[PDB]
Order: sequence, then C-alpha cells, then structure tokens
Amino acid sequence: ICRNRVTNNVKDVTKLVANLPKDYMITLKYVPGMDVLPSHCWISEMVVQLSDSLTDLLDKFSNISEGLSNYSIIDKLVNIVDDLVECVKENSKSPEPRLFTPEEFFRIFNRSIDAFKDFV
Amino acid sequence: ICRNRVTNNVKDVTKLVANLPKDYMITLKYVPGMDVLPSHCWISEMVVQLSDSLTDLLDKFSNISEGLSNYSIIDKLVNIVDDLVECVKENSSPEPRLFTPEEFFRIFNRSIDAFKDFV
Amino acid sequence: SPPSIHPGKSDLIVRVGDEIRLLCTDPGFVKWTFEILDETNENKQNEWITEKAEATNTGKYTCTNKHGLSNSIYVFVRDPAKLFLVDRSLYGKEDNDTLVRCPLTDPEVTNYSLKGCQGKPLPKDLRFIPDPKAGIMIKSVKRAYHRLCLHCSVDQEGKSVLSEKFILKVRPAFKAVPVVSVSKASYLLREGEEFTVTCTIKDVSSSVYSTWKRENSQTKLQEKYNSWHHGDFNYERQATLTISSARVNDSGVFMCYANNTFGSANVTTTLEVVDKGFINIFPMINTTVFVNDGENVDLIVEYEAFPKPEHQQWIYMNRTFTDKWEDYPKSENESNIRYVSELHLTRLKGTEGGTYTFLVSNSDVNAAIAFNVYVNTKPEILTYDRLVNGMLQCVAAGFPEPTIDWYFCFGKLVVQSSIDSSNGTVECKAYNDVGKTSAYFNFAFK
Amino acid sequence: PPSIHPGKSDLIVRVGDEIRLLCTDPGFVKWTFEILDETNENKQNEWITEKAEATNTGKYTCTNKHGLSNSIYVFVRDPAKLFLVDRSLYGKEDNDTLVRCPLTDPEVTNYSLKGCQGKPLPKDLRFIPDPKAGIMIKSVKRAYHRLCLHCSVDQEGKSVLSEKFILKVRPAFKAVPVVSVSKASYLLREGEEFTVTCTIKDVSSSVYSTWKRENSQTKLQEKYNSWHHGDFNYERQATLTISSARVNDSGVFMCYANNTFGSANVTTTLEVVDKGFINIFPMINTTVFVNDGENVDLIVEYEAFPKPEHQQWIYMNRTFTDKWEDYPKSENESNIRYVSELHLTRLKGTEGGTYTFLVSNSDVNAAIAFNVYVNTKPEILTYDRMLQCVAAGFPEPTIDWYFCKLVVQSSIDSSHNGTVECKAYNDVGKTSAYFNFAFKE
Ligand SMILES: *[C@@H]1O[C@H](CO)[C@@H](O[C@@H]2O[C@H](CO)[C@@H](O)[C@H](O)[C@H]2NC(C)=O)[C@H](O)[C@H]1NC(C)=O
Ligand SMILES: *[C@@H]1O[C@H](CO)[C@@H](O[C@@H]2O[C@H](CO)[C@@H](O)[C@H](O)[C@H]2NC(C)=O)[C@H](O)[C@H]1NC(C)=O
Ligand SMILES: *[C@@H]1O[C@H](CO)[C@@H](O[C@@H]2O[C@H](CO)[C@@H](O)[C@H](O)[C@H]2NC(C)=O)[C@H](O)[C@H]1NC(C)=O
Ligand SMILES: *[C@@H]1O[C@H](CO)[C@@H](O[C@@H]2O[C@H](CO)[C@@H](O)[C@H](O)[C@H]2NC(C)=O)[C@H](O)[C@H]1NC(C)=O
Ligand SMILES: *[C@@H]1O[C@H](CO)[C@@H](O)[C@H](O)[C@H]1NC(C)=O
Ligand SMILES: *[C@@H]1O[C@H](CO)[C@@H](O)[C@H](O)[C@H]1NC(C)=O
Repeated sequence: ICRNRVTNNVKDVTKLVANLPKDYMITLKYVPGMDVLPSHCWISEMVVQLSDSLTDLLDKFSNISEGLSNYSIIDKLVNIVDDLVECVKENSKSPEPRLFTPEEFFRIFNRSIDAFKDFV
Repeated sequence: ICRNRVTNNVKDVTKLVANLPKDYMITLKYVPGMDVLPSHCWISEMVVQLSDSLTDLLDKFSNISEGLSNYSIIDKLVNIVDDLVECVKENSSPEPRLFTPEEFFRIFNRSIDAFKDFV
Repeated sequence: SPPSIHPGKSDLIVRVGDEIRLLCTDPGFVKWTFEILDETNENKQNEWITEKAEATNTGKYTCTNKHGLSNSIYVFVRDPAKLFLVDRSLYGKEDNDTLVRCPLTDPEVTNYSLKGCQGKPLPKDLRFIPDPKAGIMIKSVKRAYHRLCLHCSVDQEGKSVLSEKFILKVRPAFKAVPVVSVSKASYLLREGEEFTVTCTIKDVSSSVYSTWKRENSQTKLQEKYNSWHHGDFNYERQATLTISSARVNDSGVFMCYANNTFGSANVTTTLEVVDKGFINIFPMINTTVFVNDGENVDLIVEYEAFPKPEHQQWIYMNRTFTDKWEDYPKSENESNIRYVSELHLTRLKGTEGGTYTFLVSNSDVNAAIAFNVYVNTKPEILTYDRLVNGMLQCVAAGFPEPTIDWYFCFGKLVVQSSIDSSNGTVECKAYNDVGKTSAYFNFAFK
Repeated sequence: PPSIHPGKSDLIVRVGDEIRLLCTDPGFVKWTFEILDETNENKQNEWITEKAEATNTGKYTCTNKHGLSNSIYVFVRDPAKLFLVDRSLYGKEDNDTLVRCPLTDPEVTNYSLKGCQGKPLPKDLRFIPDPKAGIMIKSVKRAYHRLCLHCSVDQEGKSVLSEKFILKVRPAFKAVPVVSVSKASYLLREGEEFTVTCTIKDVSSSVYSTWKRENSQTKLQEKYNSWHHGDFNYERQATLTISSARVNDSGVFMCYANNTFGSANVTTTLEVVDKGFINIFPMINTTVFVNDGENVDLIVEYEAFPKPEHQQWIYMNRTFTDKWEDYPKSENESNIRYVSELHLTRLKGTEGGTYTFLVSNSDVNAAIAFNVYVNTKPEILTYDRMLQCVAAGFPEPTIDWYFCKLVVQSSIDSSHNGTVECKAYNDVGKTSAYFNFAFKE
C-alpha cells in the first residue's frame, strides 16, 4: 500500500546531505510535532509540503551529465514525493514556515518516508 | 613562472559551480579595481584571500567515498591556491563582499589565469 | 423557495480593510458557507459581517435554507498588495484539463493570461481559458509540460503583474504496456541448490503492478524488490525470486507478470530440479568403424552432462591418448548442457585397429562409450609351399579375410588354399576389397 | 642612544584612553610603529592618539642620526577584543611556525593553544607563547596538516578563543622523486608519430621534470598533465612527441626529475628504421630426412617489423592447410619476433618434396624453403619371369640374388630343385620376393 511507490533512490539522500553546505538553509512548512504526534496525523500535510520544498531546491541546482549531482538526486526525490502525494490522495491549514539545515531537513524527509511504509 | 603549480584540477571548478546552490553566498575580501588593473598588484593579495575563503568554504562540506564530491574538489583547489601563495611569496586588507558561487568562481578563474605569462 | 440576499448582486467589490456585510432572508435559513481554494468556513448567523476585509476574504459566499436550497454572492477585495491568491500545488492527469489556482482579488483588470518563468515563452500548443473566480485552466495537459513553470499575469495601470511561481507536474496516462524481461530464460539445478531469477519491469510510472506466480498455482511467492526512477517518465523495477533450498517438486514454470491500466505483459522462466546429475552419451557414428591402412577416421560423441563435465579423456588399449582430440559445447547458450568431443585418427596403421574408449565424469556420474576400429589392409601372401603330395599351399593375411585363387599358363584374418597340379607357371592370387597381391612358381620336365 | 617617556619597556592603556609618547633625542629621526603586518612612521618626536583603539596595541620605536634605537610596547586593554589576529598560517616541515594571535592585554593567565570543535591537540604538538607576538609551534610534522587551532586566554577566570587558525604545511623533501615511463623501448617505421609518457610522483608540485635527448642540453617541446591525489601526493605526466620519427631522430631519451633532496632519471630508447624489414632463421637445416611414417616438425623463427600480415606454408606450389601454427616468441609489447611451425605426422613416402614458408607485411615479403626426403625400405613392385625384380626406393635400392623415390631393375638368367630369392635393401631395410622352380618327373 504505497510502500512500493517509494523507489530506492532515497539511499542517495545521505550523499545529498554530504554535498550541501552545513549552514545552507531550506524552507519547509513544518507540521507541528510530527516528531511527537502519531504517524498518520501529520503525514498527509508533510508529504505535500516536502514536494514544494524539494522543487524549490531543484531550482537552485543545475544539471551536469557526467556523474551524480545534487540536481540528479533531488530530481529523483521529487518524483518519489509527488507519487506519494498521488497515493495519499487516492488511498486515504498551513503550518508557519520554518528553516532547516540540510541534515535536519533530510531527517524530516527520511522520517516521512519511514512513516509511509506502515500506513492504513 | 608558477605555471607548473596550477594543476588541471581547476577544470573541476565548472562542476563545483554547477553543484552549488545559486542562492548560496561565499565571502571574499575583495581587492577592488580587480577587473581594471594589470595583474601583478591585485594577484598577490587575491591569492592570499582566495586561500582563506576556500578553506572556510572547505569546512562546510563533508567527505564522500563513492565518486566526486564538493569537499574533494575544494580540497584540491585549496592545495593549488596555497601553492600559488607560496610561489608568489617566494618568487616576487579590503573589507568582505559576498558572492554567489558563479561570481566567486569567475574571480577564482581569473586569478588562476593571471598565472599564464605572470611576471 | 431558495433563499434571497441583500445586497442584490452576483459579484460584489470591497476595498481592503473595509466592512463586508451580507444578509440572507429565508424563514428556513440554516447556514452561510464561504469557499475559496481549499479554505471553507461555515456559519449560522442570519447575517455575515467582516468589518476588516482582507485579500484572503475574496471568495464565494453561499446561503442555505432547510428546504436545502441555496443562493450565493461572490466577493472580491481590492488590495494593491495581493492581486492573486494561490495554492502552489499543480498536478495534471495527462490528457485531462488542469486548473491553475490563481483566482483574482479584483475582477476589473485586463489580459488575465499565463506566462512562462524566467522569460521563456510557453509551449506553442499549450492553450488555456481564464476565470477570475477560479484560476486559469489548461486544456489537454501533455507530457512536455512536466515541470513546466508558470506565472499568472494581469494588467493594472498598464503595468504587467505576476503571481508567485507555479510548477505543473504531469501524471502519465498509460498509452502502451509494461515491458518485462527475465535474467535467464531456463534453469537447471541439482536438488538443494539455491534458485535465483530476476525479472525486470519498465514503465512510465510506478503504479505498474507486478508479481511472480507459479503457473497452474494461484499462491503468491515471496519476493524482493528494487526500483529506480531514471528521469522523467522512465521507471524500472527489478524483482527477485528465491528458493533457498530447491526441491524436485519446485520444477515447473514461473511467470513474471506486469499489468497497468492499458494492459498486462508476461514472461516466463522454466526450472528443472534434478535429484542427481546425469551424463547421457550419444555416439554420432556406429560404434564399429572401418578404415583402410593409411586413411583417416574420426570418432565423435555428443553427450549431455549436468553438472558441467569435469574430465573427458580418450584412451586406446588402456593408454591415454593425447593431443589428437578436440571438444566444444554444441551451443554457446547459457542453457546448453551439451558437448561434442572428437578424436581424429590420421593416416592410421593396420596395427592400431582395436578399441577406443571415451570416459567422462562430473561430480555425480561417470559414463563411457566404446568404439572398435578395424583397419583394412591389402592382403599379402606370407607363405608359399610345394609339398610332397604333388600338392600346393599358400597363406594370405589381411582384413577383411582374403581370398586365394590358382592359375596356370582384431587384426588380419588368415586364409589358405590347397590344390595339386602335377610346362610353366602356377600362381596364387590373393585379394580383398582393399587390394591384391600375387605369388608365382614354376616346374619342369626334361 | 635615545630615551622615551614613559620610562618602562611596556605600557597598558584602557581602550578609548590617550597614548602619549615622547622620544627625547636631538638627532631624532622618527617614531616607527608595527604590529602584525601593519606599519607607520612619524618624524614627530611627540606622538599621541587621544582614543586608543584595540588595534593600537603594538610596538613603537624611536630612531635617530646615530642609528641608535629605543622601543616601547603598548597594550590596549579591551575586554571586547583580547587578540589581534592574522588568519593566514603557514608552516614549513620541521621549522618552527608562529601563530599570530598577540594579546591586547598582558595580565592574563594560561595563554595556550587549543583545537577547534573541542578536539584535543595531537600528543607531540607543543608551543611557546609570547603575548607580544603570538604562539609558536615547535617542529611542525606532516600530520599537523590542516589542523585547526584556537588561541586560549584566561582573564579574570574568563576564557576567550580566537578566530580559527588552520595550519598548513609545506612538505620538506625527504625522498627522491619517483619516475616511470610508459615503455622502456620503442621501434617505429620512419613516418610514425612517436609519443611517450613519463610519470613523476612526489609530495609537491615544485618537483622539477624534463625530457632530454641523450648527450644534448637542447630542450624538447613537451606537454603536461598533473593531479593532486589526496594530501602530500602529486602526480605529473609529461609527454614527448615527434610527428614523423626519422632515422637520425632514432636515439635515446631521458626523463629526469629533481627536488631539493635528490634526483631520479628514467630512460627510453627509440629505434627508427627507413625500410620495413623481415629476417628469417630456420631452427633446423633446410634439408630434412625422414623414415617413411616417422613424424616431422618444421620450425621457422623470424623477426618482422611491422607485424606480419600473412603466414602460409605451401607444398609443391599447392597451399597447405590445418597443420601449421604460429605464436610470438614473447607476449610483451617490445616483441618483433615470431615463430611458425608446420607439423607433418607419419609422412607418406610419396610425400617428399619442398615445403616453403611465406611471410609478408606491407613493405616486405620473405620466403624460406625446406626440402624433405622420405626414405623407404624398398618396396618390390614387380617380379616377372630371364626373370626381373624391380624395386622402388629411397635411398637407391641394393639388390641381391640367392639360390638354395627411385626405381631400380635387376634381372638374371634362370638357366636343379630350387628357390631363388630377390632382396632389395638400403639403409631403411629389406623387402624380398621369391620365385621358385623345381624340376620334377
Ligand atoms: C491488474 O492486476 C490486478 C491484480 O491481479 C487486478 O486487480 C485484481 O482484480 C480482481 C478482479 O478482476 C480483484 O478480485 C482483485 O481483488 C484485484 N487484486 C488487487 C491486488 O487489486 C487488476 O484488475 C488487473 N487489471 C488492471 C487493468 O489493472
Ligand atoms: C501471457 O503472454 C502471452 C503472449 O505473450 C498471452 O498469449 C496470448 O493470449 C491471447 C488471448 O488468450 C491469445 O489470443 C494469443 O494467441 C496468445 N498468444 C500466445 C503466443 O500464446 C497469454 O494470454 C498471457 N497469459 C497470462 C496469464 O498473462
Ligand atoms: C634541479 O637540477 C637543477 C639543474 O637543472 C639544479 O640547479 C639549477 O641548474 C641550472 C643550470 O642547469 C640553473 O640555471 C638553475 O637556476 C639551478 N638552480 C638554482 C636554484 O640555482 C636545481 O636547483 C635542482 N632543483 C632543486 C629544487 O634543487
Ligand atoms: C641516471 O640514474 C642512474 C642511476 O639510476 C645514474 O647512474 C649512476 O651514475 C654515477 C656516475 O655519475 C655512477 O657512479 C653510479 O654508479 C651510477 N649508479 C647506477 C645504479 O647505475 C646516472 O648517473 C643518472 N644520470 C643522470 C643524467 O641523471
Ligand atoms: C514438496 O515436498 C514437500 C514434502 O517434503 C511438501 O510438503 C510440499 O508441499 C511439496 N511442494 C509441492 C509444490 O508439491
Ligand atoms: C635530422 O635530419 C634532418 C635532415 O637531415 C635535419 O634537418 C635535422 O637537423 C637532423 N636532426 C638531428 C638531431 O640530427
């Protein structure tokens, strides 16, 4: 039940975090206490917000053919989260914007992806 | 002279720019009139500043084992600039300004180009 | 009687920060209900008041009685700061209409239209219809538009004004079928080996469904998956099917199946599990072969062997033959279990007529086939005698067994004739298929 | 010499207070001030700044006609800014290195050097402080490369850290450059574009490397590629190239590499030739002698540049198939030398004659020929009856008469109870025919 729709590219996220400045800042409408309140109360909001956020990052980078690049990785992550949006809308007010260093933002992302695989 | 110090790891710069965020800011103590003047007066101060900036920028990234990474590329560039600092010092401060990666790497590439027929 | 409203207009305009006030007169009045984008509010006062309008207050206001019937007014807030209202989310089924949620806060403006980001002109065949109450709508969204970047734009005081920036994303229609391929087509295994086959499915989208099922059996097998997104509208899946200790009953057909709303595709692999390995041997000629002395002969075997044969050797008279023999798999296919071996005996001598044996083994089985080679020879006469009876003998030798004639004017058979003649020439003339030899003697009276 | 009031060597002034210095000397030339890389000089014997900034910590010197000199050194106590810094720090390997974080206040304790992000300094790094200068680092090793350092002061139990200092080290050369060449030796047709690559590996790009034609100081036009591969690890590739190698361009080339420690050279030799060539040596005499049904191996071993386009073996002007075999004498990239073999098993005796080996490249064709005789114990063709015995041989039959490939005939007159035997023989053996006569009745 959509655990198949996450493609395994997500393992790339750890390389992406390594290629972003530790003090760059990424902007996400953080649904409150998703670290706190249970797996299905936030997830519908969070996956759409993550879609917007990752397409914003995708604007910032430019494409290079030879090798893996931040543009490749983020392009594939936006494919993942936009298919998860399609799923959550089929299978099943805005938090104020909040700013995250790459490590923290991707922890939120990986928490969402982990939250997906055990869903009603 | 000092042409031998610059190694062809500079070609990596175009990938580094492409792989850094276009809204990112990098901080350089510029040497104004850089574009207009002849090479020799600004190049001496510029390589020193570029060393400082590239080293601080180097800290921001983390190392990746499998394939090329910003920490790798910047580490090589930092080696080049510290070699050029040494040859400038052994053969021959304005306030900070903030540059997007494309702008900063233009400045860098022009500095390394100033070592082609340098005097 | 559907309910009735004061003010009386279908559309109504208020300046920012200035009161909004709606009355609905029905004796059955229930509810007032306000919608814009996904924001909805529900209220049960007979009158709706908002003494401090804001651009967000732009929207539609709808009043309902207990008869269940409704009448509405749409309210627009002039606000020089915010001419648009947006929800950035923008998704399109390919070949469906898609709506771009940028409704306007003032209806009295011109050239409400849609414009590409960063200066780029929109695709020529993209075409759209504007509606200030909803947004702008895009007819028949097609794959080129994927991550197409859009602005909504409106003119005020002759100056041209744009919304916050929008990205269209497109969710394929299926117009073809999944493409499915399997790593090896047929498998053969010793019982107790592990069996691993991998099947690859390629489609424009991960909503392809794919399975491994065992034919004439409806139960789902246990499977592990890997997926890639290889850029836009290019998705690849790999599925791996494992039996950790293969039983003979496991033998059969496994089907890799993959359906999408256009339609299914399948590809099958076949598995044989065998309890122990075999070597079948098929001689290509008869096991008994005939050669003339100094002519040439080949001995050829083809054999089926699993597990792959480990030794193969040719022996003559219990001595191992070397450097005359060449062996090759009949086909280079991954499913070939099959081998050809040849021994070339060139310019053979009559002395090597005899027996040639081929011995081959794998880990489980040893098998041998034997060949008999008869080297034909022209006859010889090897004794001649004139004997006390007045009677004569000659002895001739060779293969096939030779024949001896008299005239007047494993290995060689042996054959003899006697005749008594009692002036001139007596001959023994000796022949078989291969050749002829003759011996003569003379006797006299005086 | 001069004299300066205030009298002592050192002065301490609160930030925003006046610094006033007079040098009393009638040959006075100038005050002079310097800290870090700053400088100022004044020819006014009275020097004031009314509000001392933190930066106006420094050393101030008085100087005169004598050249005699006296100095005062001055602190500006600012609780906000306890160090002056220069962020650029360089060390040469096993020289002492100085970290310019001089203090603006001298009445501080535990002035020391400490590692960034709470990491501890390596076990054998050690330092000498001076409040007037900075902190000086003994005997820099290579493991200190890109170490990060802070300067640490305690002032009224209060603890203060500088901006980051990052310490980077010029290697000192302690081993010879290391040099390698793509091939030790070359051979080319004249016309070929010779190119070779020489690889130099060292700890630093200031290694020096050249290509020299042996026995000349002339300079060869060369092009370069270089990489840094991790720290203290440099690699250079330098490639010599001539567009059309000539016979007099044939000669010997050296690749040389040098650093302050020592020197290494590696050499490659270039043969250039005007004609392509083939040379042939038989492993065995060209005449070969065989007993009929014995086995023969024929071997031709030949040196051929450029590489041979054909090998074939022909017998009596008919082309020979499936019994001839070739391999180079060596697998290596130098190899110009080849072996060819023809194998003949249990030769028939009709099968003597000449067997020839033909080899060609684009520029030469060469042929070697073998003459092969196949002996036989003579085979008596015919016995007929005067009676004749005719025998077919190599070498020539020898024919015998008893009573109790060439062809050679014997005959005898027959003119008592008898057998008469014919023996035909040579070095290979004996074949015998009996014709028998009895007189009876
Ligand atoms: C594609 O395959 C799936 C699974 O086999 C089909 O979905 C099943 O359809 C039958 C009725 O036809 C239902 O009884 C099952 O419950 C469905 N199984 C699942 C897992 O959903 C689907 O109909 C097939 N056809 C298409 C166009 O997708
Ligand atoms: C598996 O695939 C084959 C084709 O690759 C399907 O076989 C065809 O099915 C239709 C309808 O029954 C027939 O009209 C065709 O003649 C068949 N072609 C062949 C070569 O057999 C088959 O139906 C598929 N089966 C499953 C379970 O998916
Ligand atoms: C490398 O060997 C050179 C010579 O190639 C050393 O000394 C140089 O010799 C040439 C003449 O052949 C002079 O023109 C150079 O100026 C000499 N160098 C100096 C510093 O005088 C050279 O020093 C060796 N390299 C190193 C690093 O020691
Ligand atoms: C090139 O390297 C070789 C050693 O690899 C040098 O050979 C030495 O030369 C000196 C005389 O100059 C001899 O005393 C040594 O015995 C030689 N050592 C060996 C191992 O052969 C050679 O001199 C070098 N030549 C150049 C131009 O650098
Ligand atoms: C294979 O054999 C075992 C008995 O050892 C049995 O339990 C199992 O059901 C068999 N599987 C099939 C498909 O027949
Ligand atoms: C080699 O030969 C050509 C023609 O004779 C001549 O021009 C050239 O100078 C020669 N070069 C050397 C190193 O002898």
